Amino acid sequence: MADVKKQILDAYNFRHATKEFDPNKKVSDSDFEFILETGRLSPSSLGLEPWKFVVVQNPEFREKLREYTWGAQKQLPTASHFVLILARTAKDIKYNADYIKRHLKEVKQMPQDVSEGYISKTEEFQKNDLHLLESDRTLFDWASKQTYIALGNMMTAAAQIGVDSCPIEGFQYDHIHRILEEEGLLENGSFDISVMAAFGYRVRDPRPKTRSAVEDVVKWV
Amino acid sequence: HHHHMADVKKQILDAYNFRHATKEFDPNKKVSDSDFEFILETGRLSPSSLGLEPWKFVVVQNPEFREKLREYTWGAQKQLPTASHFVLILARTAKDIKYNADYIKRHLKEVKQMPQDVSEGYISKTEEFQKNDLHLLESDRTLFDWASKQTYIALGNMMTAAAQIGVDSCPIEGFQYDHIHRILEEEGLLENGSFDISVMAAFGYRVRDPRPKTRSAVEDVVKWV
Ligand SMILES: Cc1cc2nc3c(=O)[nH]c(=O)nc-3n(C[C@H](O)[C@H](O)[C@H](O)COP(=O)(O)O)c2cc1C
Ligand SMILES: Cc1cc2nc3c(=O)[nH]c(=O)nc-3n(C[C@H](O)[C@H](O)[C@H](O)COP(=O)(O)O)c2cc1C
Ligand SMILES: [Cl-]
Ligand SMILES: [Mg+2]
Ligand SMILES: [Mg+2]
Repeated sequence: MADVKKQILDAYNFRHATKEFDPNKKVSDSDFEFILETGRLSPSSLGLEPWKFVVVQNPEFREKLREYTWGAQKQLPTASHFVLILARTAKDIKYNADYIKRHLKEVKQMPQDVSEGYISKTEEFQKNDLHLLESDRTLFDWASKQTYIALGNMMTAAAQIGVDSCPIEGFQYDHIHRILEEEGLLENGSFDISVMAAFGYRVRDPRPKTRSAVEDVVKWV
Repeated sequence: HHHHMADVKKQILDAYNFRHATKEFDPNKKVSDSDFEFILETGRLSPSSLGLEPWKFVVVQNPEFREKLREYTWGAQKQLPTASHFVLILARTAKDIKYNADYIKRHLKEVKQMPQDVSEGYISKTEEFQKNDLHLLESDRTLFDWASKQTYIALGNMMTAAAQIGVDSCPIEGFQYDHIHRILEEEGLLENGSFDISVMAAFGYRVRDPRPKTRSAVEDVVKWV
């Protein structure tokens, strides 16, 4: 698979945490729809797809976010596209929530017979397997983990088509939460902010990428 | 160059459609050593918050150890025995990824090559980030789950990369934490409390094709502002 592998690893080395984008270079509609598709097609635990990708293009709303997003001071103004990745809350992804039943039926096409058992399994899984019901936050964080699959996928896919990105956690939750809630974007408590991601074209190449040695992050048994 | 661009997108989306949660692999078909090294590299090269790389990829090839895990991994009953390669993705614990931990200092100095003024500032930023920005110090588990989120980036990447080279996978959360934790602890895999289990992933070759993939319509998971 030598050619494919090289192309992919070149994209992994292309992708970096871009701090500033070219404000005059926009990702095409087609390319951005492809990036979003890699998010949409991502896998998720129990197939629940507990995410929403909010594409904030409005400059004024970006600036509202920027006040409380220390990690995106240049990324927010300059990005071609800027995404808030939301995750479902306990309201919607506790085992007995209506969202789960509707998703399994309407999206996953899971028969009613089958979903009864699947939701019973989900219940035991959340309570006793992974202890996800420890708190409402524990359960949100579980949903949020699924969103990080989508995050990783979207950034990598972007890089493979020559589009830079930057994942962003550097924000003040309390303030971002309020802003999104008041804007309506959390859908009556269905969602909360998980992670942000900018997309666009770099202005300068970065310094060489650094990572742990393979022997320090891989072990064979 | 436009056709090539379009073909890159097509081939990637084909891989996204190829990848599925494979329930059973072919026990007679192994991923090559070279192919699996590539898959691991996509994990290693993944980004992480604060660059901390708070993961370990444990490749469990030993069939007896797989079987020990199987007892307590309801979500991998056929995947454990049949997979070509099986990975336990571990995440760093509070011991190592709280702002004031030695792991962070060493990582910033030796991997990230920061001079001390820069790492001191970075660690100060990390402290405020954990305490007050994202409230990660609510509990040891809050902090662990933050490290675990980073590992899900690597999980996603590895599975997608595998699919791009025709290798099936299955992500796995369906396990009893208490028992898996003990099994890995007793084997020495958690490195004296440095790590805990985050998520599992199997790799190999399918034995049958899945049913069509289902996902939410794009208009229901994307909103423009
Ligand atoms: C983090 C995670 C954990 C999962 N755990 C299991 C599991 O234990 N066993 C399993 O068979 N499938 C597992 N799944 C697979 C999901 O059910 C599957 O990804 C989802 O329904 C979407 O289907 P697809 O991956 O075939 O596209 C898991 C998925 C993810 C992302
Ligand atoms: C979830 C996540 C959150 C991050 N938050 C920020 C951020 O707020 N601002 C920033 O400039 N970089 C941010 N980073 C980028 C990391 O510092 C960077 O990914 C890491 O040092 C590895 O470098 P690379 O991505 O350039 O390969 C974040 C990374 C991840 C994965
Ligand atoms: Cl366009
Ligand atoms: Mg246009
Ligand atoms: Mg062609």
